[PDB]
Amino acid sequence: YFQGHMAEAWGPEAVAEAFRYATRWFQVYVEELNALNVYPVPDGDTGTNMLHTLEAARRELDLADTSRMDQVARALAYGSLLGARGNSGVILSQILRGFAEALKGKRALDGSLLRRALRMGAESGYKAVMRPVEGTILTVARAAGEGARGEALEEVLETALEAAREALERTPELLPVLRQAGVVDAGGAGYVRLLEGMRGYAL
Ligand SMILES: Nc1ncnc2c1ncn2[C@@H]1O[C@H](COP(=O)(O)OP(=O)(O)O)[C@@H](O)[C@H]1O
Ligand SMILES: [Mg+2]
Ligand SMILES: [Mg+2]
Repeated sequence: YFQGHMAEAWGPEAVAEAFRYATRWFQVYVEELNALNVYPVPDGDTGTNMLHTLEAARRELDLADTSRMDQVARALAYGSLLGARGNSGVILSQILRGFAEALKGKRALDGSLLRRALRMGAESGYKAVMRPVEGTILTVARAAGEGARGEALEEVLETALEAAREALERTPELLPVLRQAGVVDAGGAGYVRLLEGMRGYAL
C-alpha cells in the first residue's frame, strides 16, 4: 500500500511479466526465424531453439517468488540455461545470464539499469562463445546495448531496438554466407523480436 508507482521503472513483478510477455510475443515469429537459418548450418531451427529457451525461462519464473528481483534474475538465468537448444539457445541463455547479473542487488529496473543490463548481457554472450563470429546475434546484441540511450524505460527500449535493427540489416555485409543466401542473421533477427516484445510490454 505504501509503495507507490514508478512511472519509468519496473519492479520485480513487472520484470517477470515483461519476459513472459516477450515469450508470448515471440511465438508468431518462430516459423520465419527457422526459414532464415543458414549459419552455421541451414537446418531451419533458430526460431524453435530460441523459443524453447524463452519458454523454459518462463516456466521458472512461474515457479519463483517474483516479488524479489534476485529471484526473478535467478529464474531467468537458470531457466534459460536448462531450456537452451542449439547455438542460438545457448548464446541467448548466456545473454540472459548477463542481463540477470545486472539485476542482482537492484530493486527496480529503470532506463539506466536497462542500458547496463543490455550491455552486460551482450558481454556475457560474447565471453561465453568460444570463437565468436560477427554478423550474428552477438553483433546485434552488442549494438542494442551500445545504442540504448535515455533515462526513461520507453526511450531506452526504443533506441536499443533501433540500434539492434540497424545492426541486423548490416549482418550480410559482415558474414558472406548470409549475403550469398540473401538473408539477415536468424539469431540476430530473433534478438530483435525479443526486444520488440519487451517494447510491446512497456508501450
Ligand atoms: N560462433 C558464433 N558467434 C556468434 N553467433 C553464432 C555463432 N555460432 C552460431 N551463432 C548464432 O546462432 C545462430 C543459429 O542458431 P541455431 O540455428 O540454433 O544454431 P544450430 O542449429 O547450428 O545449433 C546464428 O544465426 C548466429 O546468430
Ligand atoms: Mg540452426
Ligand atoms: Mg540445429
